[PDB]
Amino acid sequence: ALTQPASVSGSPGQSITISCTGTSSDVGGYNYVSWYQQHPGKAPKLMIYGVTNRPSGVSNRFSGSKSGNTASLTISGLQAGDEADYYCSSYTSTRTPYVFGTGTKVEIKRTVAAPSVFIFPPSDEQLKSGTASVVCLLNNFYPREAKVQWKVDNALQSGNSQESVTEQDSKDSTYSLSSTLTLSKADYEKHKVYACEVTHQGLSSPVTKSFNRGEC
Amino acid sequence: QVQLVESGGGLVQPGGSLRLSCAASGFTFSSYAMSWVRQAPGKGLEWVSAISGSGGSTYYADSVKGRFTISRDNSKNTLYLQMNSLRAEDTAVYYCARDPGLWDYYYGMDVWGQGTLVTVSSASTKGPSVFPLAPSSKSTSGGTAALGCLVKDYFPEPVTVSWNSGALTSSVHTFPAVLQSSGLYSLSSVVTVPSSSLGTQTYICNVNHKPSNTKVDKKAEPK
Ligand SMILES: C[C@]12CC[C@H]3[C@@H](CCC4=CC(=O)CC[C@@]43C)[C@@H]1CC[C@@H]2O
Repeated sequence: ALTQPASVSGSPGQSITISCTGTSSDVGGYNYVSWYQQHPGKAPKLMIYGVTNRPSGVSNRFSGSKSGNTASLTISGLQAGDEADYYCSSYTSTRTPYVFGTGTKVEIKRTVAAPSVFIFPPSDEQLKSGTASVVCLLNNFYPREAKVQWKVDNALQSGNSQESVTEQDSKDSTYSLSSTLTLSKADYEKHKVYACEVTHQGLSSPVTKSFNRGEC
Repeated sequence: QVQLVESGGGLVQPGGSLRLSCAASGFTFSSYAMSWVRQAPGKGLEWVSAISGSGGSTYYADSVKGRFTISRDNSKNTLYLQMNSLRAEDTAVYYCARDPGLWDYYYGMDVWGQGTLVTVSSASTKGPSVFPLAPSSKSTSGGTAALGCLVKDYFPEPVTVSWNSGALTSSVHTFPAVLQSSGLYSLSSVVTVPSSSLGTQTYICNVNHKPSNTKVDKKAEPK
């Protein structure tokens, strides 16, 4: 596709710019570059067509341009809600009639916010199935970087967990993370203490949350 | 009432076939090139095919040319991606979209439908089991409590989770599904709420995995 940076970040009120690098047969030689904004889980929205044109209704905070073989989207006065993926596209004089760029994720910078952390035991319901899931929630932290590891009876766990992170929140610009520990009921029942230890910028040292299996 | 409503997505076996539909309303469908764009899970938009307003010129991407065919109906206002010979790598959300260029093209798609998931896999539908993540006294956050539901072992995507039938939305995090080495997806949906509310408000997640006719409401509660 058309070359875009993987990611662009700035603070609210900044102006940031996303480039889109093509060739003389597309972005460089013709004035049919478009830009789309796509929020997590929604359809893209047309922000700019014909290099510089904004469809009626699109905020004048978004402007398009190009120089040589590179088009740029400039978003002025960055908002929290401006977090999204952005795609350019171009007509090409080649067999290719139309192509998209590789897309850029816009991250809004904000103050450091330590995760609030929670641990959940497997449900009584679930154990009857011969498997236990223990979940650790890291809520509303910033920056994105986190580490979470599992300790059962104090022994660091390897290879029995998966993590999922949310997209940057549109209002508070934070992230949340789940860490899920999967054990056989059998293995689960033959240990007592279950702990999630979180490491994050906004926290002096690790925060641990645990419970004891069979504790109230 | 300007809109494009898609249908026909689903879980389809490899080498298999599928026909997608895209029903147009609120505009003169014949007057506009319409287009199919797809996005594989986590990936970018890939232009797949396009067709002239009249159908007389339909146009297609490389990666798809062999086995896909775009087509259209201006009385039924409907675009089709009869999609045949499907492979796993055509697994994506498929969108249709309008170029609003009336006498000329924008090279820009303005009106978009909502998307349809196409999953090309030889695995079969499997509904989730739903377990509470109960508010728990081993992390009692002064003023804020967390609880949730674990939605484990389903296929294909997607699953939807809401809380108290849509009443509770602020403070909800429904995490992106992750594929287990079991080949099944799993996710949790959580919510933070005042500790004080655990004694005054009941919390029930409503999970719906339409592909498997699995509907489930689970209460997430203390002790
Ligand atoms: C629809 C479209 C403008 C019209 C394009 C289409 C790509 C292929 C194409 C080839 C042609 O020769 C005529 C115009 C069309 C049909 C483009 C894809 C997106 C863009 O908006």
